Amino acid sequence: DWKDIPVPADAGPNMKWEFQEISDNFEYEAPADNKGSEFLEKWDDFYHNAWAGPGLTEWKRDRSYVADGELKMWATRKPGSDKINMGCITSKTRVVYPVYIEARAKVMNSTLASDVWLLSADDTQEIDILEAYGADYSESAGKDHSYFSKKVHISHHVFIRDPFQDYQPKDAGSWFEDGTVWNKEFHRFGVYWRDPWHLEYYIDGVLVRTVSGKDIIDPKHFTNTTDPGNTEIDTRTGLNKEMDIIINTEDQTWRSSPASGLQSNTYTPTDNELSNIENNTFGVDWIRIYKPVEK
Amino acid sequence: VDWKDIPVPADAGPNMKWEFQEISDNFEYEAPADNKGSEFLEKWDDFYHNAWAGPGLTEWKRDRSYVADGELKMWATRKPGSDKINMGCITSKTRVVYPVYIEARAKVMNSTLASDVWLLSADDTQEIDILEAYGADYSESAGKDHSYFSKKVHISHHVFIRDPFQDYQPKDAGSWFEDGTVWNKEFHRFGVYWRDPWHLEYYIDGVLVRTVSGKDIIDPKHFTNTTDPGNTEIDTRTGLNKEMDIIINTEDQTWRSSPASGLQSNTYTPTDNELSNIENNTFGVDWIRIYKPVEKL
Ligand SMILES: [Mg+2]
Ligand code: NA
Ligand code: NA
Ligand code: NA
Ligand code: NA
Repeated sequence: DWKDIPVPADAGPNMKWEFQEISDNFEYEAPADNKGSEFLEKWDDFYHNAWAGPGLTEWKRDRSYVADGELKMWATRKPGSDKINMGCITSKTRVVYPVYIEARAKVMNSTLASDVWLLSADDTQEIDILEAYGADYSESAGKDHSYFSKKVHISHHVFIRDPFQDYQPKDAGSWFEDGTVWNKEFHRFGVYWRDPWHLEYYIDGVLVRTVSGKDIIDPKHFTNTTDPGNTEIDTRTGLNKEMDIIINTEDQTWRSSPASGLQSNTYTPTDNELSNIENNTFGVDWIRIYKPVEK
Repeated sequence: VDWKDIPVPADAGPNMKWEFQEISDNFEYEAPADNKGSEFLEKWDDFYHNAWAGPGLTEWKRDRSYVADGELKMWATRKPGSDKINMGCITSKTRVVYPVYIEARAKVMNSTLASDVWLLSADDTQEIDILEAYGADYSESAGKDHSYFSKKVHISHHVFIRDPFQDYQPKDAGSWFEDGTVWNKEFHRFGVYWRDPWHLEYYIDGVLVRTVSGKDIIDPKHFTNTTDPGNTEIDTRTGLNKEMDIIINTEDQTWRSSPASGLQSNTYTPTDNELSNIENNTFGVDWIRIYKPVEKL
């Protein structure tokens, strides 16, 4: 049972993990165009503002649904356009450290991103639990896509919005690779957001990455309460803000319009690829959230 | 025993060790009150962290601090033609931030004035009080025995909203440490491990006397929210995250020289007779040492 599975992070001395009721194993029916009350008590079937998404993405309420024990989400071409309509849902309740959040999900066999992530209300702080481009092959680029099919991006962002700036860790360990082709099975992707300066990523119950300390979380001081981006002044906040849980798929600009201009580095679904619906359906069996509490 | 050889009582953690910071000072130079000189001035400004001249009857003065005989020293005198009291205040020229252990060896004044070693953010919203103590045996202004306070060390922290003004600190009984010691008789060590924005440990003479940990005690009212301060339904609290100036001073505080009650029996501030004893109104700090935890190589 999903609640029998141990949480792999360490709750602390004389602490245990307490299941949060905002968790969801999607064992109800929620038709795409009429979600119903069970879905809507925990989830909104859009992004947390009216932005319809990055690159060719045009998020739609009716591109998410739940059936057969899973949250499901699929992609179709927007008629008369290059855009792709796609699913996006957001939690109605926010989460904050310390918290362990884990999704059992099956990365799409698609060049589109399959995402489970966290985002603060003011869009300045982000934790990416799963961001993965799972296709075996890409017709757009005309190449084997196993460079990406075997990788899971595990990361976090801090932003300045006024003029837009974006930081994330870029070291090699931010892309986890086993030999596992992620699209073949459901896997568990989790994060222990322990405090503003410490993140631990777990895949299938195993610690795969620790992101700890100021130098890697916010070296450019984008989280300064006073004068963001100024490293002479330290009023850094770290990842402190409560966050919405977001599950979506995305066409991202660096993929559909790559900086190089080359078709060979352009990874986005052709119409032929979109005609296979299962390949472009992201499935989440469950998402569970625990908080550490005193024994 | 050497100030740098004394073990730091806070635990650096697994695979960590304590690294002495050069902004520490054992005050083994001369710095005349009215002309401090270059050794003092590389580490310290001989005033508060802005131009504000202090609370209550306080009127801070550059020339009421000095260093001599191995000590930072600071004294109080009545302002000519006034009830106000001229007194010392210095602040560090470099700021500190968690994780950090900061400890002063200091002798609390035998005076109703506050003897203070504390930390304060540049924007005045966040404050950590390592030592705040009112050390007099007796108060001639109140006409009573002052041992209620002479045996207490206030160890605390504040978070503020500037507009409109709101002040939160922990008010439980443990925020005033008392073991029978009369703090004004000897130099003692007063330290804080500011470990992270939600965790403080207070050490006196190398012993853990108090731990202030968690959101419910550090900022239960959400004064450190980044958006909508004071709104407890929204959680963007930062805790004690902001880098801070080190401040060492004495103070006449308003709650003492003009108490809420309006009563002379609750009024604790020096008379002219008491100020005439210079030693009683001289705060001495032998040293202040600052360590940061670093990974062992
Ligand atoms: Mg004694
Ligand atoms: Na397991
Ligand atoms: Na399920
Ligand atoms: Na002295
Ligand atoms: Na000294």
